[PDB]
Amino acid sequence: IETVPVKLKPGMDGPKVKQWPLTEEKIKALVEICTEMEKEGKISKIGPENPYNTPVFAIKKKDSTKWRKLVDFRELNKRTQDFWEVQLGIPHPAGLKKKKSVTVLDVGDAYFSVPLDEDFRKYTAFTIPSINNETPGIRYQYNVLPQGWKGSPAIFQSSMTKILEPFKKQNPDIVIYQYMDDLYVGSDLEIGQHRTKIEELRQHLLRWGLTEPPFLWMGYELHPDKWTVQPIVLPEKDSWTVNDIQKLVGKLNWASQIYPGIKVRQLSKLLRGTKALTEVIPLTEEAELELAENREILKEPVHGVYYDPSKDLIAEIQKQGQGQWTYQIYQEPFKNLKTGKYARMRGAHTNDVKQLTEAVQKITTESIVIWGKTPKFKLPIQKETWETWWTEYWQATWIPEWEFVNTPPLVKLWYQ
Amino acid sequence: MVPISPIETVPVKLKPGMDGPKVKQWPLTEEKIKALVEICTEMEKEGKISKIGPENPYNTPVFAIKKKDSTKWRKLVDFRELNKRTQDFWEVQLGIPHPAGLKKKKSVTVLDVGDAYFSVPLDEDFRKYTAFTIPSINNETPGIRYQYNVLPQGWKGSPAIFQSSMTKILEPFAAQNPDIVIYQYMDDLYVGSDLEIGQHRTKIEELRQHLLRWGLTTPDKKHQKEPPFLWMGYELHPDKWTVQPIVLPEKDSWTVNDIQKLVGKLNWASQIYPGIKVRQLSKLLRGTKALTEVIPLTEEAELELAENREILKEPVHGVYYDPSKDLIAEIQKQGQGQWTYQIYQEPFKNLKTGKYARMRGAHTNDVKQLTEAVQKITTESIVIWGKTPKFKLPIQKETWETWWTEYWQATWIPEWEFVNTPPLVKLWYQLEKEPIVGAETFYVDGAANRETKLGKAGYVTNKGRQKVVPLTNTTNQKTELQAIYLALQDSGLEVNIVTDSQYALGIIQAQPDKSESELVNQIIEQLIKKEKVYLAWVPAHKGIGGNEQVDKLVSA
Ligand SMILES: C[N+]1(C)CCc2cc3c(cc2[C@H]1[C@@H]1OC(=O)c2c1ccc1c2OCO1)OCO3
Ligand SMILES: Cc1cc(/C=C/C#N)cc(C)c1Nc1ccnc(Nc2ccc(C#N)cc2)n1
Repeated sequence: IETVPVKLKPGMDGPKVKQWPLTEEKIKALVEICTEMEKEGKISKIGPENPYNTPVFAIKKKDSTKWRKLVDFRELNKRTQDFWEVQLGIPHPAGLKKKKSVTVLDVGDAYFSVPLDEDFRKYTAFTIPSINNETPGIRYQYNVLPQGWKGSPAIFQSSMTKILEPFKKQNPDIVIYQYMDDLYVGSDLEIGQHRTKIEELRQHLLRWGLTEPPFLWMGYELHPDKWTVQPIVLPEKDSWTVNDIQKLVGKLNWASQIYPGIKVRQLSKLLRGTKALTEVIPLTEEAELELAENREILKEPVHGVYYDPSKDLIAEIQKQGQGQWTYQIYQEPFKNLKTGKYARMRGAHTNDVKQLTEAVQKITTESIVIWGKTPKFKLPIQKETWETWWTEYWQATWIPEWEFVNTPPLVKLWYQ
Repeated sequence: MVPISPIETVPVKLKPGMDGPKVKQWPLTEEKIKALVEICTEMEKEGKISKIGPENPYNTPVFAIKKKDSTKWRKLVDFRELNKRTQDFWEVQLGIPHPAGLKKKKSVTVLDVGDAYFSVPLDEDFRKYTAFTIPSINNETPGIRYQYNVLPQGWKGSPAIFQSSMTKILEPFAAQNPDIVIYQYMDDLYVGSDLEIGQHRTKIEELRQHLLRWGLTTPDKKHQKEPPFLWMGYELHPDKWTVQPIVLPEKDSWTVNDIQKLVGKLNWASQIYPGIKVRQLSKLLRGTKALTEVIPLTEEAELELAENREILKEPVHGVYYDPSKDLIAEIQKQGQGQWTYQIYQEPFKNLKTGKYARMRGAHTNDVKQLTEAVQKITTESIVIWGKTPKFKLPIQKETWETWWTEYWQATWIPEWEFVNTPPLVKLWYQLEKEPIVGAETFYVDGAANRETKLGKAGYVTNKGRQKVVPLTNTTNQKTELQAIYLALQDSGLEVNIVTDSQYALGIIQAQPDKSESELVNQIIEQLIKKEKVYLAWVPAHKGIGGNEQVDKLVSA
């Protein structure tokens, strides 16, 4: 009811980010949504003395038929002060990634109950564009905590902690973690029991609300205890061709940057002659021993791997074909904190870009659960292709940072 | 008196840390002062400016300028300094409508709202920063001091504030009359509709009555302006549009400047004249910028220019957008990294045309450029029409499928159909996924000495075939490519090639069909002739044979 004073970081002005082009269906959706929000007092129209801007678009969340407004606050988020006044920060719960089931809730609607500092509102300006710029874009700013802004969970935190206390008190073993507009709720209960608890939890928010959210009802279920990782594995063969051995030596040379004691000397001697690539080459004793010794090394964890919360997480993705995608998350090269592989791209059979967009979202979710922040992506796609299309497939309420990889990595072969 | 609603002021600030302007008034002739005194007395009577006391410390210079072929003076206030100090505003005018996105109209009426502009009051707290001084005759009295009460012409905030104020005033009228469109440009309102003329005229009179609520009067005596309109370099007509006349000059010689202007006109023309080309002409402007330099036109530029003259020989027009119909975009390859397109709804009736040029870079291929053109057209179409057009592309469906499924990057183009109009985009080569049984295996290598620039490239094969060639003025990277080239040159229609060049793999895995490197082009030409090529990579210096042997032969 009283606003928390908020400021941008020293020597920084507000965001001035161009609105990207929106289709007719999305403009009509945003006009309908913003008219209602204005009526509810959540946003107000602004005049030309406000020069700031943040882009807006609209999405459909997974399994819903209603459009949701999504503001891309990435620039404002970078420019906004850090929030340590009341608390140093909520130690991320390491137990969350160990739970059998984690359900993700959209609790962003709760933020609209809190007014936003009057002096800060101008920096939340956004524009609903018109087709062909035929009419002036409709300009608004927020009067209340906006969805997608990093200050919202930070300011709302004391209110959230008070709302959830009886549930936490009644269910002390449940792990609850807030990230942006998301609430992550983990338990080790049988799913049926688990879902009822989730619904129990919803009732607290609803109850609190009425003292109506469009998306609280939904539930994204994760099972991080089942999340799967990718150690380095070598082929087991009875017959090795020159080509097979070349691939093996290549893979081992690469793996030797990750694991010190990997050796290729004896295997490499096999590739000494100048044999047809498809010719079968018997392994020497020395080579078999070296292969066996290498296999044993690869069963162990990588040395000197640690997470530093002061450093960026980096995520790389490779397209492997046939709907399959591999990825690695690291802070230091060759020191992977997580690796993985997807094949389950839902409804994206003839569309690579939709598959990649869905992979990015899944990886970001994993990242939030494990470390409580998003990685910077290296995407195997041309900028222009990504930037034309990703918003068509986006279903999350946050947006990570990304850069583009224009030269084919040789490494793709080694994660294949 | 009929009460009129006041216009709400937009609050205005100087930039943080900045104070208002304190600029010296220039001396003026006695004649100019008398002129300025008269004008300001008149402006003061009309309420635009007010005399101020000696307390105000700010000043902006004022000038009197002689209106050519007249004995009448005009006032000019030089707000350059105040403008540097004034906050940034939302500028609504940044994006102009593209004619191709407009809808046909039966009637478009123009209303002069020139009187309303000086009726927009200035934020009271900001007026002090607009102070100016009429010098006195002979400097024997204090100069006459004024400040503005309304948006001053030439001040940074006037266009945005004027436009936003008019929009807010017009909003209820537009909302409750969804059967007209209203567009503001400068001091005029344009009102279009499809109503029968009597009803359209009624709407105009109703708009005039609406505008009177804020005391903004318009001239009964109707505008001189009526369709067709000259606007932003276009001609707008009730049911078609075009660009203003494009006339390419005759010259015996061309300077840098002539050529920049030539390309500018062609670029402008290309939004409705199909097939315009500018590559060879633009190539002449490469790198050099003394505008007066005379550049001999290449034969290629002469050909391009002649082709453009033919394209431009008679008027071409676009039609307007019908939202009830699909949009269709068709693209053709023109050569030398150039692409051209048309967007239409009905056959032979373009809404607009345009072109796309290949991006700067080392290597490229036609499929990648076509893909880029599709994204460009898609984004342009979302801006202008709010939707993606259906594409008609000169690439077979099977070619696209093979391309995107095998390409190392994610890639996508939206709904499209093949159109069989040469030249077709095709894949010129496809590397094998597995080593080829029965094909000779060439182990290749090259190395160069970084000091002498001498090097060697060559191969050894499982058949005992071998070659080493000595090279001068070369580099490791070139010798690595030369070795692969030799293997392609000397092999049969099917070949396995084993290289340790990470550089060469990175190029070939990008699937170029053309390169800035002559050597890469020679390799591509060889690949095109083969039936099957498998390219295998191994790490250098690992005792890996064939490779190790050739390395020794080439590193000597
Ligand atoms: C910010 N407010 C106070 C509210 C809404 C609004 C929305 C705007 C705008 C100005 C304003 C101002 C204010 O509200 C008005 O209706 C208005 C405003 C300022 C100046 C005006 C106005 O109408 C005539 O001139 O420019 C274009 O979009
Ligand atoms: C952008 C614009 C410029 C001018 C005028 C600018 C100037 N000068 C006049 C109008 C009315 C508009 N606005 C819109 C909006 C939607 N359809 C149209 N169609 C349309 C406009 C003019 C003519 C004609 N003749 C025909 C159709 N115009």
